[PDB]
Amino acid sequence: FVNQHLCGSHLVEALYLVCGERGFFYTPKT
Amino acid sequence: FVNQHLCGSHLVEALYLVCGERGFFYTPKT
Amino acid sequence: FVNQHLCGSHLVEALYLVCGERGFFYTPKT
Amino acid sequence: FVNQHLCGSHLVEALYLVCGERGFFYTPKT
Amino acid sequence: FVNQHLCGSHLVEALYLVCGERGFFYTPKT
Amino acid sequence: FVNQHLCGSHLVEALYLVCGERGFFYTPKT
Amino acid sequence: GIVEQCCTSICSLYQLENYCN
Amino acid sequence: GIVEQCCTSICSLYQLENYCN
Amino acid sequence: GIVEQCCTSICSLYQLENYCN
Amino acid sequence: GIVEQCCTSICSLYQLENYCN
Amino acid sequence: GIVEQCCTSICSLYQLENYCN
Amino acid sequence: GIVEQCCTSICSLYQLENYCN
Repeated sequence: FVNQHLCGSHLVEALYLVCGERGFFYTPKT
Repeated sequence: FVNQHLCGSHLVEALYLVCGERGFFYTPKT
Repeated sequence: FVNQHLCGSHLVEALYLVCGERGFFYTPKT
Repeated sequence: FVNQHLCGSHLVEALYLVCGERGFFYTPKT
Repeated sequence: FVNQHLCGSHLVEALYLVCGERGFFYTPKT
Repeated sequence: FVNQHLCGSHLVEALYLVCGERGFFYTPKT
Repeated sequence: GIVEQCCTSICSLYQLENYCN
Repeated sequence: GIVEQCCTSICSLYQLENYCN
Repeated sequence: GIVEQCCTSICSLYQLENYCN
Repeated sequence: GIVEQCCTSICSLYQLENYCN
Repeated sequence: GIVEQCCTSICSLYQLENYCN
Repeated sequence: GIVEQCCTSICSLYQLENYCN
C-alpha cells in the first residue's frame, strides 16, 4: 500500500517525461 | 544504456526521499 | 494508490523477466 | 550497467504511458 | 493494488540507500 | 550511467521475485 | 495540489503540463 | 484479462507464461 | 528493432507510437 | 516484521537502520 | 548542475539537500 | 560477489538462487 512517500517517486517519472527537456517543481506537501 | 531522460526519473526518488515531506525543483536542462 | 496506468508498468517487468529473451503482448484494455 | 533484460523493463512503462489505454507488443529479441 | 511481492521490491531500494555501502537482509516472510 | 548505489536497487526486485516468499541477504560491499 | 491529484488515479497528460517549468 | 488478474495480488510464474510470446 | 533503438538514448514520443496497438 | 511495517505507510529513516547490516 | 552531477555516480546525501526546497 | 556479478549483464535465474535464503 505504501504512501505518497513512494507514490510521488513515480509520478515525477511521467512528469518530466511529458515535459521532455523542460523541468518541473515537485512539492509533496500541500 | 538509456539517457538522462530515464536516469533522472530515479534521481528524483532519492531526492524527495531525503527531503522527506519537503519538496524540490528538478530541471533536467543545465 | 495510482491505477493500472502505473501498476501495469511494473507487471511487464516481471513478465519479460519470466519470458527471458522471448517477448509478450501487453494490452491494458480488457 | 545491467543490460536489455533490465532496460526494456522501463521502456515499456513509457510505451503504454504514451498509448494510454491502448496496448502494445514488446519483443526483446530482434 | 499489487501486493508485498511488488511493494517490497521498492522498500529495499530505500533500505540500502540509507545503509549506503553497508548491506541488509530482506526476508518477505514474517 | 548511475552506479551500484542505484543498479542494486533493481537487482533485488528480481532476486526476491525468484525466491517468491523466501528471503535473501543483499550486501552491496564485496 | 498535484500529488493527491495524480496519486489517486493518474492525471491526464495536459494536467501534468500545468506543473511543467 | 491479465492486468486486473495480476495487478490485484500478483499472478503465479506459470500464469505469466500464458501471456508469453 | 525497438529495444536497441530506444534503450540507446530514448526514442521520440512519435517513434513509440509505431509500436502502439 | 519489516515489510508489513514499512509497506503500510513507509517507515522512518531510523527504523530502516534496524534492518541494516 | 544536478543531473549530470548525480547521474554519473550518485551524489552524497548532503549534496542532494542543496536541491531541497 | 553478487552485485558486480549481476549488475554487469544480469545473472541467470539459478545464479540468483545461490543468494536465496
